[PDB]
Amino acid sequence: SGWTFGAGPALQIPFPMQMAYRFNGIGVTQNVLYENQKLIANQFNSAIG
Amino acid sequence: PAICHDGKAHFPREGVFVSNGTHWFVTQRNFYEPQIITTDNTFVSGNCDVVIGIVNNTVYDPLQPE
Ligand SMILES: *[C@@H]1O[C@H](CO)[C@@H](O[C@@H]2O[C@H](CO)[C@@H](O)[C@H](O)[C@H]2NC(C)=O)[C@H](O)[C@H]1NC(C)=O
Ligand SMILES: *[C@@H]1O[C@H](CO)[C@@H](O)[C@H](O)[C@H]1NC(C)=O
Ligand SMILES: *[C@@H]1O[C@H](CO)[C@@H](O)[C@H](O)[C@H]1NC(C)=O
Repeated sequence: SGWTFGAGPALQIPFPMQMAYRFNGIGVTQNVLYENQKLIANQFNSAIG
Repeated sequence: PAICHDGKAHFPREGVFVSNGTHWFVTQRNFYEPQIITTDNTFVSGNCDVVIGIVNNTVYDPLQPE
């Protein structure tokens, strides 16, 4: 649900969209994630591993 | 995540893409305030071959009719 459950009722949202908006929060547009999603997913998985 | 008007991706400027199941709208994050998807409300980035989940739809040209 992203951060929506920290304010009121929990609102569903696909994780790629949530991550794109977390990028948009730091000043990088949505297109970066939607064009490198495989790379971000692999990097995050490797970091968690 | 994006719209593919003519073989070319389209991303929301500030909002999300939603739909009634027949028509596609661009709206805010906290309210369902639908607006017709126009080129002034979306920015082009990509070539409609890397984004996953992208739907075709159409956008509205505000200059072609006149
Ligand atoms: C990433 O997810 C995959 C599955 O979605 C995990 O794959 C299995 O993980 C278990 C748990 O260690 C292993 O016993 C299996 O051998 C894995 N199968 C394959 C085909 O890899 C994978 O472990 C996840 N990544 C991490 C770092 O846990
Ligand atoms: C969704 O919006 C469209 C706008 O063109 C409207 O015609 C339709 O009745 C609405 N609802 C559904 C279920 O499509
Ligand atoms: C969008 O239209 C093109 C042109 O016919 C087609 O090749 C493509 O498969 C369509 N995309 C989707 C998601 O239907």
